[PDB]
Amino acid sequence: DAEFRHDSGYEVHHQFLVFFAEDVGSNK
Repeated sequence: DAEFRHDSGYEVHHQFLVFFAEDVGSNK
């Protein structure tokens, strides 16, 4: 219950998925 009880927003914790995101998408 309450699997967001911290208000983290997000956390990839992997510069591989994000690495893809940054390259493939113009997110940043």
